[PDB]
Amino acid sequence: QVQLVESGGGVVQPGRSLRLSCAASGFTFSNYGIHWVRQAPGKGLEWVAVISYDGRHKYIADPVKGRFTISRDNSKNMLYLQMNSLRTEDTAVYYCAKDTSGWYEFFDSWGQGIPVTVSSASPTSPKVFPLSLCSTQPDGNVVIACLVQGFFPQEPLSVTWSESGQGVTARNFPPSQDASGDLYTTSSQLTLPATQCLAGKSVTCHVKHYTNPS
Amino acid sequence: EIVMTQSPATLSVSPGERATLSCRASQSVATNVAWYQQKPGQAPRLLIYGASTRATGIPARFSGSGSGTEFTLTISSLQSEDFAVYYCQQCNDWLTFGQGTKVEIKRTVAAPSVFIFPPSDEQLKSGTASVVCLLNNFYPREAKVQWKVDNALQSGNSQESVTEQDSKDSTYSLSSTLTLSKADYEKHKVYACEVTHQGLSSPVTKSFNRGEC
Amino acid sequence: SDHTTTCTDVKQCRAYLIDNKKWVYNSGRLPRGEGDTFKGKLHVPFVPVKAKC
Repeated sequence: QVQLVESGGGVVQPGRSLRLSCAASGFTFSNYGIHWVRQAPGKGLEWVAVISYDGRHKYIADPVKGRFTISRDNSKNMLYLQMNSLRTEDTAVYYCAKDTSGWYEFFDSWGQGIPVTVSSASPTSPKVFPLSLCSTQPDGNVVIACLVQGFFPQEPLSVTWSESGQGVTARNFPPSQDASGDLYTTSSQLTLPATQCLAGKSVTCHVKHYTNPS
Repeated sequence: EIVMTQSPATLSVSPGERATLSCRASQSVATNVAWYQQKPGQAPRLLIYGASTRATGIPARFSGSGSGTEFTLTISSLQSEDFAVYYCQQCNDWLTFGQGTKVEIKRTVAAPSVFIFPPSDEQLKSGTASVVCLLNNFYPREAKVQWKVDNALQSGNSQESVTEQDSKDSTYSLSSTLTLSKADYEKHKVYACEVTHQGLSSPVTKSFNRGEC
Repeated sequence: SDHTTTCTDVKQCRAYLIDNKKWVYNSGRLPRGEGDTFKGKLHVPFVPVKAKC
C-alpha cells in the first residue's frame, strides 16, 4: 500500500529546487513515517531520513539528505521530498520509505529528479516506410528514425501514438547527441494499412506527438 | 550506514521458492537497516517488496517478500515467476543513512525466441531526406536478446557506417536492433541498399532496407 | 546484540539482566528476585552458648 512514488525524473537543472514528490497512497503517512530515499534504479533505499511522521523526531538519514529536502506531508500522504536547491544528485528514482516511527523500510514506483537541462531540439521521426526494396515483410518496416531531439524523451510510435505496431525504437540513441531513436516501428504491413502508419515521436524536445506517415 | 552488499540475484528457472538474498557488508541487512527486501524495478514495483526484510511489503508478489535469511536480507522469491523478475535489492533505508542493498535480482524462465522482424527501411524519402542518408533498419523481436546489427550498406556488412542501435526487447522479450545505415549521403546514399544483419547471436538477417540506388 | 530503531534513543530501552549463578538469601533490601527457589539451608557457623566466666 506504500505508493509514495516520487515525481518522475524532473529536469530541473542543478541548483534548481526539484520535487521528488512521493505522493503517498494510503500507507498511514500521518500515522506512520514516510521517508524519502533519493536512490538510483538499483542503488538501494538511500533514505534522506528515518522520517518518523508518527514519531516526534525524524531520524535523519544522510544517504539522500542534502539538497533533497524531504517535503513529507504526514496528513497529506505525500513525501513530496522537494529537492530544494537540488544539486546534480536528483537524477535517481527517489524511493520513499514508509519510515513508520522512523523505520524507513518501504518505497514505491517512485519517479526521480533530473538536475540537468536538455535543449528542446526537433521532435521529428524520419518515418521510413516498409523495407525499401522489399516493402513486403511480415512486419511492415514503418521505421521512424527519430530526429535529433535534444531532450532524450523521444516518444517513438508507429501510428501517431496509436496501435504502436512492433516499435523497434532505438533508446533515443545519442547518435546525434540527442533523442535519435531509430524507431523501426515494425507495424504489420496490414497494421500500417488497417490502422494508421503515422510513425509517432512525441519527443519532449519541441514536445509534439509526431504523426509522420510510414 | 550498514552497507548492504546484496547477493546479486534470486536464482529460479521453474516457479519455485527462491530467496533474493541481499547481504549487508557491515551487518545483517535487517529491520534496523530496514532492508525491506525491496524488489525495485525502475518504475514498476520500485518499493519495499519486503517489510524491513521481515515480511512481504508493497512490491512483492511474495517474491520480494521480507526475509532476512542471513546477513543476506533475502527478498524471499517464493514461487518466483517471470513477473517476479525484479532487482529484489533488499534496499536498506537504515537509521543512519540508506546503505541499501545493491541488487538481488529475482528472475524465472523468460525471453522466448521470437522472429527478428525485418523492420529495415533504407534511406527513404524521409530517411534520405537529411543531407546524411540514414536507413531505418531493425530486427525487432530477435530470437536472442542480442542482435549485433550490421545494416549492410549495399549489402556491405556495414557494422560500421551504420547507427546500429542496441538490440532491445521489442515486444516478446526478444531483441530489436534498430540499425541505421549512416553516412553523409556519400556512402549510405550510394549504398542506399541495406540488409540489417541483426539476429540471435549476431545473425546476419536479410532485413531488406535495400534502398533503390 | 539485537537493537531496535523504535527507540533511536537508548532511553526508553529497559535493559534488565537476570542471574542465578550462585545463591544468596533475599531481604527487604532486595527486590522480588525472579528466583523464588534454592532453600539451601547453609549453616551459621557460630552459636550463642552459655559459657562460664
